[PDB]
Amino acid sequence: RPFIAAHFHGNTSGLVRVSHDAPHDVWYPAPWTVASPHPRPTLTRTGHVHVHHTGVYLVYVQIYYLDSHDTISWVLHRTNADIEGRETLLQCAQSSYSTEPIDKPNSCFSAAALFLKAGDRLAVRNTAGDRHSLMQPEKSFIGLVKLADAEDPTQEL
Amino acid sequence: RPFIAAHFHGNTSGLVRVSHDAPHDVWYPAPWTVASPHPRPTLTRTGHVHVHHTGVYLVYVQIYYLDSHDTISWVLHRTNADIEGRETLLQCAQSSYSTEPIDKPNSCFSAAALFLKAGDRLAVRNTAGDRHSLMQPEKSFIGLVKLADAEDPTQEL
Amino acid sequence: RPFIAAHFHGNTSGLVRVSHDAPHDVWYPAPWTVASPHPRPTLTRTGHVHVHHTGVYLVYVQIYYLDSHDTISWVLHRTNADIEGRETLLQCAQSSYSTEPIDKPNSCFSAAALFLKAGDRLAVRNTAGDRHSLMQPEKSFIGLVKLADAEDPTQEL
Repeated sequence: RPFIAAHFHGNTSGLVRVSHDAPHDVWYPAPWTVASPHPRPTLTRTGHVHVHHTGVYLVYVQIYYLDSHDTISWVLHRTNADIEGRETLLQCAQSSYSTEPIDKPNSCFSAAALFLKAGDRLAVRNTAGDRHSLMQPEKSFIGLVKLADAEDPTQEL
Repeated sequence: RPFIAAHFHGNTSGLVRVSHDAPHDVWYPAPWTVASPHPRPTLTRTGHVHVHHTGVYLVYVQIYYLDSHDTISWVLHRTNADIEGRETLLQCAQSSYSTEPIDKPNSCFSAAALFLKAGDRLAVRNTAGDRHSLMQPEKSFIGLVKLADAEDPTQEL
Repeated sequence: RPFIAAHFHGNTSGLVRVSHDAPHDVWYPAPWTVASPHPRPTLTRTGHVHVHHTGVYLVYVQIYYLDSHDTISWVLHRTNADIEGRETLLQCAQSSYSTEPIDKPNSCFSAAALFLKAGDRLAVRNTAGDRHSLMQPEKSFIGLVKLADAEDPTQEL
C-alpha cells in the first residue's frame, strides 16, 4: 500500500512578513518526505502543495504568528485548471483585544478530511494584509495524508 | 478495505446563536460524504453524528466563534442506549479578558483517537449559554475516520 | 494489519502546576490503549511516551491551561540514546495581554505527521516556568498512530 502523504514545514534556510494576498512560501519538505519512496504530493517553487492523486485526504495546517494585530487568521486555498479562481477549504482564526500593538505568539491550527483532485494546488494565505509568522519547522507547517480513493463527488449543473 | 468515515460541516442553506445546552445542529455532510459508497457514520436531524461501527476513530471538531464573551468552549458529548446521560469525550476552550463586549473571531479545534461503539451518538455543545458561531463549511465542522477494530475496552463493575 | 497506536490522557487519580523544565507526567492510557492487543507505544513512569517501532506517525497533543500568564506554550521533546539532548518536534502557543493576573482556560492543540524511531521518548514541556493545566481526560492528552513504515531519512555528516 503506497503512502501518498507529505509534510512541509517552515524553513528560512525565523520571522517572516507575509504581504496581503501572498501565499506562505517558506515551506520545505520534512526529511521523511524528501526520502519517501512513494508517489506523493509535492511542493512548488511558489509555495503551493501540488496534489497528484485524487482522493480523500487528511489535511492539516499550522501557522505560528508572532504579531501585534488583534486578529490573525489564515485560509487554505484550492486552485485547479478546471475551476475559476480559488476555493476556500479551511479557515483558522484567533483574536483578542489590546489597546497597544504588542507582539505576541499564537499558533493557529486546523485539520479536516478533504476531497482533493489530482492537479489541485493548495496554498495558505492570511486573511488580512501583513501579518508576521515564525517559519520554523516545529512552529509552522502543512501536511496531508491520503486516506481513501474517491470519485469526484460534485458535478456541474 | 471500507472507508468508514464522514465529514459534516456548517451549512446554513452564517452566524448562528446556540442556546444553553442545545447541540450544534446546522451540520451537513460534505460532498465526498454524501457520495461515499462506504458504510459510514450518519447525521441525524437533531445534529447528532450516529456511529454504526464499533472501533477506534480519529474524531475532530472545530467551532468557529464570532462572539463577545471572554471565554468560548465546547464539549463533545457521547450518548448511547446503554449509558445514562452523556459522556464528555473532548473539550476545547479559548479565553481572553476584555472590558467591553467586542465581537471577535476564534476557531476552537480539537481531535483525538477515541473508542466509539455502534449506536453511539455524538453532539457538540457549548459549555456556557448563548454563544454565536459561524456555521460555514470552511469554519465549523465535525468529522471522524475509523482507524481500527476494537472490542469494548471497559466493563461494568 | 497491526494498529501501532496509543492515546494517553490526563488523569489525576484536576489542576496541576508544572515546574520549569519538568515534563507533563500525569498521563494515563485511555481504556482502548490499555486493552489493545497490538504492539504499541507505551508510557513510562516519568511521563514519557516510549516508541517501539520506527515509522511515520500522526502525533497529536493538547494541553488545557487554566492559568493567569499572558502566554502559554508547550513543546514536544524527542530524546533517544543515539542523540545528545532533546529535539523539539512540535510547538503550540497562545497569548493575550491582560493588566492583572486573571486565571482563564485555553486549550493548546497541535498535530503533525512525524518520523519517529524505535527507542525514541516523547515528552511535553511548557516553554516557560510554572504554568497550571487541567489534567482531565477530555482536556489534556497525547496520542500517536503509526501511518507507514519508513527508513531513517537523515544521516550524520
